[PDB]
Amino acid sequence: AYLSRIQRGGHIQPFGCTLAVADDSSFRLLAFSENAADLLDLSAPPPVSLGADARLLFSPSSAVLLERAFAAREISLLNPLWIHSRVSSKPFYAILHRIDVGVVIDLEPARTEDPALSIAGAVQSQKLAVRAISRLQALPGGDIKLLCDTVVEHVRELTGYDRVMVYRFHEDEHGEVVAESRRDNLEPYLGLHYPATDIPQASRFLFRQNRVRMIADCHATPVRVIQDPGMSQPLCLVGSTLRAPHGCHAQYMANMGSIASLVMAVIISSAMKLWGLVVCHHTSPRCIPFPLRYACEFLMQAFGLQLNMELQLAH
Ligand SMILES: *[C@H](C)[C@H]1/C(=C/c2[nH]c(/C=C3N=C(/C=C4\NC(=O)C(C=C)=C4C)C(C)=C\3CCC(=O)O)c(CCC(=O)O)c2C)NC(=O)[C@@H]1C
Repeated sequence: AYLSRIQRGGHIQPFGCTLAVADDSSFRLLAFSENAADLLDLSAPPPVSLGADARLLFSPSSAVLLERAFAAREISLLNPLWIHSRVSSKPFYAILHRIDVGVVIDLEPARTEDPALSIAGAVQSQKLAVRAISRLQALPGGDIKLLCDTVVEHVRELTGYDRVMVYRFHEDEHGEVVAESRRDNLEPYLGLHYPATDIPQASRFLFRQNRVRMIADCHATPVRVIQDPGMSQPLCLVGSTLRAPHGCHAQYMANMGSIASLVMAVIISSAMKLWGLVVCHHTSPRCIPFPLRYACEFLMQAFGLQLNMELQLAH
């Protein structure tokens, strides 16, 4: 059951919306989350319709960015786009990736400043991460616990999550919280052990390709994807920033009091291995912007390399 449900579960989180777009320069809509028109401020077919031109959802200037982005040799290099809904001029980060049927566009509301205040957030993010990487590189060697303690302190500073932990997989695949930074009125999870089966093999496997996963609100009602009747299976959402969590895990989050989460792979060699996760929790809803998630992502690559070095060294 799990892998196909996670890969093609037909649902996204309601803080954003998702389009699937033809990859042939027509920009025809192949699919859209049912909330797309509402989130785009779009109350003779409606602009959010199967086969309609996705470019006509956005300002004319936005459309020109989508064309370059789709035409580029490597789509991820322009992520995220800064674009505007046609009618309302509502701004979004657009994150684009390719799948079997076309291009998936994840649309995350940006919180409206001027573009220079917008640039300052993104700038400070990328530099906050290089700073955290160099603070890790400044650490004396042969001390993994100190490396882990430092990562959680920086990640908490960056993200503002109530709780940030390093979760290490033991050989038998059960996990242990081996480092923790949290606001001091929260019960610590540091030193707690959790069964292997809390994180199915499918979830652990997917973290190799999908290194960063954010859930805004475990209680939010997952949003259905409307798709072309010609598509023979549910849209591949495995790479979506907005993919809705499996119902079991949504309930696990609510039982744990983690209303919001940010979870990130710790990758090493062995032959690349998932050694652990950096797990972030919030006791209320939270969805930090993409550029800050991108920052953590390259911090976690950096963390992974230093960690692997310190390992393959006892080895
Ligand atoms: C449901 C019957 C079973 C189940 C399924 C399940 N679990 C996940 C994913 C995760 N589980 C996590 C567990 C923890 N989070 C913590 O903070 C701690 C401990 C302090 C644990 C042990 C984590 C992390 C994940 C990753 C989630 C993420 O944010 O990506 C999934 C996959 C959900 C998805 O949609 O990707 C599933 C199906 N969990 C259970 O407890 C029961 C047995």
